[PDB]
Amino acid sequence: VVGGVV
Ligand SMILES: O=C(O)C(F)(F)C(F)(F)F
Ligand SMILES: O=C(O)C(F)(F)C(F)(F)F
Repeated sequence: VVGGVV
């Protein structure tokens, strides 16, 4: 699982 936020 992976996530990213800008
Ligand atoms: O996404 C993975 O690698 C996984 F192991 F299935 C999790 F359980 F972390 F979701
Ligand atoms: O990106 C990588 O090299 C990895 F090892 F999968 C981490 F777990 F750090 F995400």
